[PDB]
Amino acid sequence: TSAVQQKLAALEKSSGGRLGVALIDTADNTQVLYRGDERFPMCSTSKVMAAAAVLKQSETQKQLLNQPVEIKPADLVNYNPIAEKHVNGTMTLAELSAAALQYSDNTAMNKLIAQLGGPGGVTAFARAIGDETFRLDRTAPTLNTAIPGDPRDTTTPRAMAQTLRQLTLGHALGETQRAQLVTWLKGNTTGAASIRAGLPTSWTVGDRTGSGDYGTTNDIAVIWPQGRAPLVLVTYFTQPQQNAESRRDVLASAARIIAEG
Ligand SMILES: *C(=O)[C@@H](NC(=O)[C@H](N)c1ccccc1)[C@@H]1N[C@@H](C(=O)O)C(C)(C)S1
Repeated sequence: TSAVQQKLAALEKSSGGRLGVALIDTADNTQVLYRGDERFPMCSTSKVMAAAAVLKQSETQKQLLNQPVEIKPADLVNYNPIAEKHVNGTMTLAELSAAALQYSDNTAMNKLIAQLGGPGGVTAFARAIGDETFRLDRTAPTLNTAIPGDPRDTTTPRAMAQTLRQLTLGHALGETQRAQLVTWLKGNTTGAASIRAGLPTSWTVGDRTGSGDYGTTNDIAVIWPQGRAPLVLVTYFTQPQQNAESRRDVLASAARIIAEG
């Protein structure tokens, strides 16, 4: 095991939880993995797959992103910071995708899922781009139960890192779609204390966070250092106590360790 893996193992030991990390350095397509093949609950990081699946649809339905979607009182769930502003009005699928990706809006996630025909349509898009690991089984917010050992709504760090690379830096999407996903991710507002907090602050970052029960605290990021090929970093973390507190600092610390090596 490398020096970076020993430092990640020590961070994990210090934290009392279970840490999964996958880095892809696209300059060499080298990988750094820590529990990279173990399953973790994705929580809201699954929003990237859902938004990208709608973007993939928009390659054929050219005006799909401007299609209005009604926001109704029954659509509201546990956390709806943007959609609650539009109850009994409408939001476009673009406005819903931005709400999901930039504010972690769970109503917006559910509208994306509905546009895809259910959670099976999100998983289908994962399989269509070569991700055999991702599975989405539930809508928001029950996809965040993060129960230890439950295979529902999980992926592995290695698989999520590979998928995030193909969506944002590869060509799993069309050029306008991929650029739109990059813009949305760069504009995320919920990640300041997660991967972003452990990285040199002249690196541009796009990321999507997630949180759930068992103190599950997740972040997935595409990172553009200046003068270097970009990297993809996935950091997943979960804890033994059902009511455990969020630990965004562990994700920052993992990113910092990765950025060193
Ligand atoms: C996705 O992770 C979403 N999580 C939830 O709705 C959870 N039920 C939850 C966990 C902890 C606190 C509140 C809700 C949304 N994304 C989260 C995130 O980006 O970390 C969230 C906490 C903003 S809600």
